Amino acid sequence: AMKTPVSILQELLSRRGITPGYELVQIEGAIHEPTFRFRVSFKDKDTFTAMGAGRSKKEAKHAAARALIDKLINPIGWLQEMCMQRRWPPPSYETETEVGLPHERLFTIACSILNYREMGKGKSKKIAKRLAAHRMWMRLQETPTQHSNKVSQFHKTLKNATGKKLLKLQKTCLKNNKIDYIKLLGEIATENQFEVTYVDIEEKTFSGQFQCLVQLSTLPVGVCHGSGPTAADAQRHAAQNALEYLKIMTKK
Amino acid sequence: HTTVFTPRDFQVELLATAYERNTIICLGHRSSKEFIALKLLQELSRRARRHGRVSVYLSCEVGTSTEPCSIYTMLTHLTDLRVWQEQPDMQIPFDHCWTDYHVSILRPEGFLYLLETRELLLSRVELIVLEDCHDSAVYQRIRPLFENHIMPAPPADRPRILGLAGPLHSAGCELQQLSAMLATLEQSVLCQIESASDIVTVLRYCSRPHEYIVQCAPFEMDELSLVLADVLNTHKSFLLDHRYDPDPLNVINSLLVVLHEMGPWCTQRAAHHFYQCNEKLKVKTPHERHYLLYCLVSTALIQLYSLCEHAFHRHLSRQTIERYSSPKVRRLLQTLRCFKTLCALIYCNQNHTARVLFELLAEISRRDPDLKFLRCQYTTDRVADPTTEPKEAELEHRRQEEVLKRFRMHDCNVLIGTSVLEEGIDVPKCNLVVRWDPPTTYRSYVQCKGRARAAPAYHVILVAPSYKSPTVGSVQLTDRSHRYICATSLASTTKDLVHQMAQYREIEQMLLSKCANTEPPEQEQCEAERFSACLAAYRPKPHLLTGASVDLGSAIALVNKYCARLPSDTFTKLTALWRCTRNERAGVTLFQYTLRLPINSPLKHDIVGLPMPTQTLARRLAALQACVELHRIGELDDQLQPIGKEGFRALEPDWECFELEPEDEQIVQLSDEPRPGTTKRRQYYYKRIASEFCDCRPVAGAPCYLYFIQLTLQCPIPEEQNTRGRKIYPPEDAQQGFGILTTKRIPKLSAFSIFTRSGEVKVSLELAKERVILTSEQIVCINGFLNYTFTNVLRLQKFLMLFDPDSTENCVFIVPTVKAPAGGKHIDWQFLELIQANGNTMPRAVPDEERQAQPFDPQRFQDAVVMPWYRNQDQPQYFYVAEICPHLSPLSCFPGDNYRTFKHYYLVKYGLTIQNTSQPLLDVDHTSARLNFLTPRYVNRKGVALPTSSEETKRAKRENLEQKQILVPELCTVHPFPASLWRTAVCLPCILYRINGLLLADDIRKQVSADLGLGRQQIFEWPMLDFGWRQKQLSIIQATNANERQYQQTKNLLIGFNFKHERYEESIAKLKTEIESGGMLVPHDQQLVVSMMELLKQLLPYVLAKKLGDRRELLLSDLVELNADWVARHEQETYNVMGDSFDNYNDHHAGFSFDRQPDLVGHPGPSPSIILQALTMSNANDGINLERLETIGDSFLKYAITTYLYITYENVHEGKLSHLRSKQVANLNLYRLGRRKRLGEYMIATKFEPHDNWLPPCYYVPKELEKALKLADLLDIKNLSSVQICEMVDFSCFIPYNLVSQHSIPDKSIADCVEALIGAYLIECGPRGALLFMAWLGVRVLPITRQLDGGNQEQRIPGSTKPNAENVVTVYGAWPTPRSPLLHFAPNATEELDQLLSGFEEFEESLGYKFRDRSYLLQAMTHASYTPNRLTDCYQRLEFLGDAVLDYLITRHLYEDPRQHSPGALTDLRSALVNNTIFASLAVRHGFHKFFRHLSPGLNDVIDRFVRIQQENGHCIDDAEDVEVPKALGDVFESIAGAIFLDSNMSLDVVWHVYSNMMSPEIEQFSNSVPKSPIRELLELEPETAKFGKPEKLADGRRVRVTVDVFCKGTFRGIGRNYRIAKCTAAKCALRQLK
RNA sequence: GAGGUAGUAGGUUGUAUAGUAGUACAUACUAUACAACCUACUACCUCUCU
Ligand SMILES: *O[C@H]1[C@@H](O)[C@H](n2ccc(=O)[nH]c2=O)O[C@@H]1COP(=O)(O)O
Ligand SMILES: [Mg+2]
Ligand SMILES: [Mg+2]
Ligand SMILES: [Mg+2]
Ligand SMILES: [Mg+2]
Ligand SMILES: [Mg+2]
Ligand SMILES: [Mg+2]
Ligand SMILES: [Mg+2]
Ligand SMILES: [Mg+2]
Ligand SMILES: [Mg+2]
Ligand SMILES: [Mg+2]
Ligand SMILES: [Mg+2]
Repeated sequence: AMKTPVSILQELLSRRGITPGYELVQIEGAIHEPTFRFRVSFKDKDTFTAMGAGRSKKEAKHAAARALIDKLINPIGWLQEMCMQRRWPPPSYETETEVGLPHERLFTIACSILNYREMGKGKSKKIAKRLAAHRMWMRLQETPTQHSNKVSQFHKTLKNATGKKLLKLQKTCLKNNKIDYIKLLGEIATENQFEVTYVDIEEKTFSGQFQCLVQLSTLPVGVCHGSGPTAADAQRHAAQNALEYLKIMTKK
Repeated sequence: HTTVFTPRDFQVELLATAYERNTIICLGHRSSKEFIALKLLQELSRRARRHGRVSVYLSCEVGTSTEPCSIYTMLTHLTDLRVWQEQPDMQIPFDHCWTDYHVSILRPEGFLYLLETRELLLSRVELIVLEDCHDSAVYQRIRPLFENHIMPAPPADRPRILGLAGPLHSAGCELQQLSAMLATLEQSVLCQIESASDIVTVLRYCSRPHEYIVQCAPFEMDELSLVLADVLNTHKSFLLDHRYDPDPLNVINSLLVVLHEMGPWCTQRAAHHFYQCNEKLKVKTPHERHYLLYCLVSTALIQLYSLCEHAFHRHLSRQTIERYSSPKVRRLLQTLRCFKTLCALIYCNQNHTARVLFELLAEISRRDPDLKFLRCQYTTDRVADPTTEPKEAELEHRRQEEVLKRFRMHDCNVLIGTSVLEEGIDVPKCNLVVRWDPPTTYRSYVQCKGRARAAPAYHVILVAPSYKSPTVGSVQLTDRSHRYICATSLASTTKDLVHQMAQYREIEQMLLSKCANTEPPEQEQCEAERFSACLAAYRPKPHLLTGASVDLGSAIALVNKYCARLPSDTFTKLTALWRCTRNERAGVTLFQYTLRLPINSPLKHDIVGLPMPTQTLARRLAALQACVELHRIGELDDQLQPIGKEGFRALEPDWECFELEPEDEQIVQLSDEPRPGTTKRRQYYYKRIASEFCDCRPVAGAPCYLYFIQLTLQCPIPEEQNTRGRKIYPPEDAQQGFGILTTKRIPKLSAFSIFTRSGEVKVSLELAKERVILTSEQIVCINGFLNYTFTNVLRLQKFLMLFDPDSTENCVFIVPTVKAPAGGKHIDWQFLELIQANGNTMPRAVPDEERQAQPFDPQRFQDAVVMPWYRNQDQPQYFYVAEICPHLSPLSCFPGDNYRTFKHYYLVKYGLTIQNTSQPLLDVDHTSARLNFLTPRYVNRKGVALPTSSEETKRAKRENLEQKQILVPELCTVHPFPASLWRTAVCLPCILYRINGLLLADDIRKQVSADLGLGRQQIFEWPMLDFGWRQKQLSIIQATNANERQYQQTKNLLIGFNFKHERYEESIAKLKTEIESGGMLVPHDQQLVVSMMELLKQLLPYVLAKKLGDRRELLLSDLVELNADWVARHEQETYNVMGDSFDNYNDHHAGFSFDRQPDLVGHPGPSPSIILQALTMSNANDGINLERLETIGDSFLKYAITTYLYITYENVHEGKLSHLRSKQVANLNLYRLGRRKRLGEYMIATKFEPHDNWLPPCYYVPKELEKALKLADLLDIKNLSSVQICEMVDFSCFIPYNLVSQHSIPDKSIADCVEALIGAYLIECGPRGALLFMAWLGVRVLPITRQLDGGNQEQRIPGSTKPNAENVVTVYGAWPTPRSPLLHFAPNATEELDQLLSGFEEFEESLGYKFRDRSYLLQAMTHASYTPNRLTDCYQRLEFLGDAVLDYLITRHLYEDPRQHSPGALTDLRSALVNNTIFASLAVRHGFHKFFRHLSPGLNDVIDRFVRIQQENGHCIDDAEDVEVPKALGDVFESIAGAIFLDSNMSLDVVWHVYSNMMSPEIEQFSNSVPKSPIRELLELEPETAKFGKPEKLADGRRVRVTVDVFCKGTFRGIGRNYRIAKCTAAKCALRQLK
């Protein structure tokens, strides 16, 4: 059935001849889809006539010839609209292949986008482009505060270092100054796997007294403060301040 | 705006007071100071331009820098004034004496130099704008100016000494000597302060909130705050003098104030912010010592937060705020609990107090469900720049804009702001206003307090212990602090701040003391409502007592209901300009008013009031008089409202109603079907055939008419398409032609041309000099012949189609005509006998004997038709004869391979043994099977020739015989038609179809020539039917220089306020006792909380019982009668103007001409070619269609409707004339007019396919099969009856109309035909002919002068219908010459019109057209808010006309181009050429900004930025801030065209001659290239990537951001005033960046 | 001659995004992307003609 139904009518009537009378009898000049209605005749003086209808003239003649032989026996933009809604570029389609016979070359149009690729095969390029675009269509329609948490993290980090010394600091009264705070801070820094670094400043203030800033690796890193008439009194004061700092961080 | 009128914008208020007298404008912002400065220079320059006087702007920022100051741009660009700002050591080049520069900006010592040299005279100067004088240095510099130039000149010679000093409240120094400094300043410069600005016009006119300066308590230091201050003061000592070896103080010092003022809980939540701001900013330390400082601060705040959390989270949220915070937040919580709609506006000092207050009220509003309605949003200030760190700046801008958009509409009420919320940001009117801080000065206090204007208004100021150092020392932790660690003066400051508060009330008393206008207090309006509300209300409809009235109070509420509902843009505040007045009558002070509704409004007179005893009863009564005259003049309807938009009813009789035909009317009313006037609904119309071609069959004996169908070949077909290479036969040389027999004389028709296999051939019809007397038996002869020609030859007969010789439709004869051998043409009777001799003769298959016998005849196959009789017997295909082939033979070489020679081929194919072997061959071809020869086969519609055949295929088909058609002669039968008669017979159907179409078009011409005298009746021949064929950096300067007057001003108005110049204690003591006694000072334990004749005599003291009578109230007409009697009996009523001289005089004292008109008398009307083209739809697939013609018809229709709507309805503003036009020009209306006037049955909508689109002559379709779905039965039954007799004898198979007799046509296409015929009548018979045709449809756009008939009128004045039952005609007169809009409500209106239009001669020398009625020019220039124009109206009525005039002018220019633009090209060389941007740029380029009068600030700033950015550009056409466009200047560009149109006695040569010189280089530039437009251009270049988001509102309150996005290409942004401007600039910047 | 493709070029109708002049949301002339369907020409093919 590679030949036209109009040519099928011509071949099945070439046994005697007969020029057929093809007239379009009727037309729906419709609002969105005008349709055509051809009417096929056969001789005008003795003793056949059929209807045919379709959207195009060629398909109308096809339906008319098919009816006479049996008696003898608008999308496309909508998928682009949806890819606009899903915020995509306009699709690009390319031609893949044909058949070496130029009267029966089934064109294949290759529609590739940034997401998927599909093929469209047809006897003409318009039906191939529809088939590729529709395959795109249902393929795309098948698949259309915290710093306080850091502070509490540091709190459970220092609670994880559960040495006796910190709860000893928490429980008893710490008015006593006779304890040597240097070994205390060394043991506490070893307890939470941290380290203490003293920076006694060679620069002096306006009272002539000595001072120091002492650094411990917190999360994020921190320092404490101290001063005294001597540098030894300065590091003792900063040591005591850091010890009571660790005591009150563990105090909860 | 009920009881107080609407206040003006404060800039024109200072402008009015400064025009009245000398002043010192005490206004803060520099830009509006520049606005008022520019304005008074302009108006008192208009006053100065009489004898020649200058007006200086002596200034202190001049004479040092070579650059020009900010007033140079203002007064050089946006005015017509020429300035000479003195350069640093100006040498005065050449003889350039200063009497020619209108403004003459100097320096003060320079002005002393000009005064002592007697070059600038101190008397011949009309204004002295000394710059800022709220500082010491400037006042000392200006001290020798006025200690030396007061005494010699009198105060008559002293000009206005306008001085743009700073804001009077935050200026100078001190508080006690403030009034003394102001009095000495006013006496120094010979002035009087008129400080009535936005600082004042928020507490005077608007709602006045009663403030409450509430005391909380002394914040007693509990042990928690004691330990917190102990550790913070421990850390203060180190960071005071910190150390470093080879920013932290501010966050360790200004956190303690949160502890002092708010408490420990807010200390935790405000060390939150500092902890984030330092932890984020400690990791970027380039040193190591500052890293340790920031670590110490951060871990101190960590310990602080931990201790505060352990305080009130482990030991135990309204109770926590109650117990563990300052009592100041308890006072705030009680204040917000006192409000059970609220728009609260809490303020602060810094930018971290706002955040902690936000978290305070968020947790209060959420944890405590009592105050559930508090939605909390905070907004801080901005300090950064786009120079560095754009990430933080953008994430702060996109948060601040969301916060202010949330507060903007209604979503979140409270807004805990900072100093950015005072100037700038536009916010809704508020309910509560809290100042958490005591105010810094009066600037913050009033710019914060002047925000709650609804009057349930409360403005609370929280007062507290003051600001001092709360530290102890440098010591370490105390014993109490360590115990807590191990275990766990209102009177002085409030006296000082109530002294500051009494000082603030004294400040506002001073400001109100310096005001010009004075207002009665609220006690007077209260006793007005109580006492005298017993007047007879003006009821328009008094019978139904729930309707309409104007009482005392409704009057003052209604005059500001009406004036605010007027046409006005964003820049204009339209208002009623009231005026108070006092006098003395009968010992009682009586008060007038005078009112002035806007000049935009049609109440163009002043409502001179009646003297009442108070001011506010006079106010209510003068508004009552205004509402009475308003309703009498027609502005008010039956419910005393202004008449709306759609409420305009046209008084002309042809207008209104517009009731439809019921087929159209029910589908308009129900609208379930597609609407009329649209292409979406189709309707099927009968294909009306010509009246000359129906019932014109000739009868035996009566003389009929013989029309030769003449053809003449013009352009033979070029041989590039001659692929078969056949000879070209002209049909002129053929002897056998064709004719038409018809009894009615065919009118003259245009000689159309067709395009056949021989090329272009021109078709005419001609009449014989003798007539045809038809004989008896020829009737059946031509009846047989016509059936033969149109049935067996051209195969045109369908089966629903049969020969009916006595028919109603398509009933003319066609005869075969022959040229006489001696010359001339006549009917071929012998050929008719030959044709009738053989009927439907099947071409017989002959035996061998005769072709054996006779030889070939060369003469028999000259012009032969040679069908093969050995196949296709019933309906053979007919072949031509192109050539004879003697060089071939039946034994010659076969083209193919499968057969031998032609004798062998015919022997073995059929059996036809060719007995004649010496016979030639016949080079033949088919005959035409597509009968439509109307289109050229080798041309496009655009003239582009189509590709002809390749030379290889041409020579293959012509030379190689595998192609081609070669046929033996003795095996073919000659048709009785020759080849020449066959080509004419094939070209007949298109000839008859075009003759029919021309006859319908001539029928329309005759119909309108009979209905209205538009054309000749019966007729020379027509014109033939055819088918037609460095800098960018400078731009940054012009984007920042304007903001220069912004930038410095902001800092200049928030910190300095400094520099003094060189009884009060009693007043402060009185105010302090009033504040402490009157409940304003809230103590810290007190929570926040007559008979008719007597009334008549006290109300009308200036007889009374005669006017009262026995009825109850008194009449307003009686009231004016008592006034008239009293002024008649008592001479004069000399009035004292209580606190306007601003306006006065009412309350005071032939290269394509476009209008070319042919003589319509004795005129043939349009040709039927152009009427056919107007009828020809674009679906015809013909070379003519209506589409290019509807674009000029539509533009002329819109033009003429607009001009008529201007002329008839002369008081109404054009916002309803637009509604009348939109009623009249809409395609529903033009549809129903067309279908009324039977046009749908006259059009072509289908491609002419003669086998399926044509009913041949003397044939008759039954018109029954198309609804139903023997031959003699079909004959006599289609004669008698249709349905009953027939019924006794791939979707919608019962489809509509057969194509032979009806066609489907959509509705908008008949509107298009109406407009196309307006275009055809326009082009042929002038604009007046199109006007009369527009009347003929039913849109009567002309006036009627019904005059008695001229006694068989004969001359026939065109545009005058056929007479009715009596002899009277309805002659349509021309358009009326309009009413000049010179409102003669002033006694010298021509002199005041010339006075207010001084200096426009530069404009008229620019344009070339000198106006004759210059009031048109002023009306075209006058903005809606140019309030001193008591002479004309605003321009909107003239813009409404000018844009339609320019629309038609552009369309008829682009229609006249030889380039022959499409509907699209001629549309888009208009759409991208009549635009607000191009109109504004041609306005700016030709100086329309320089001559546009307005009194609006925002429009002046927009005009500033645009004119500067254009004057940089040579006047050529992070969020991308592109320049806002002055739409007012585009409207001026249109309104000058409208004004020239009306001023020119309504012509279009003058408008186009003026506007060509402007728009012409855009005409050739945009005509050469392709213009487009930026939103459309970006949606065209990237067709469907581009999506536009919903617009967002910026934090500024008057900015819109659009955010264009191109997908996978970039996301872009632009900001602007409207949404159109912001969309345009964002798409424009994406257009420029995407390249 | 019928038919099947491919190229270009005139269109009509529909849908979607919109542009310009309006008016203060209808009104007019429209564009582009995309589609059907129509018509003029060209190049090559299967059949017929020859
Ligand atoms: O078969 C068509 C065509 O080949 C033939 N024809 C023959 C010779 C010539 O010079 N030109 C030409 O077109 O005529 C047949 C019908 O042609 P239309 O397309 O109907 O004009
Ligand atoms: Mg053909
Ligand atoms: Mg129109
Ligand atoms: Mg139209
Ligand atoms: Mg062919
Ligand atoms: Mg194309
Ligand atoms: Mg095209
Ligand atoms: Mg074409
Ligand atoms: Mg618009
Ligand atoms: Mg339209
Ligand atoms: Mg369109
Ligand atoms: Mg398109």
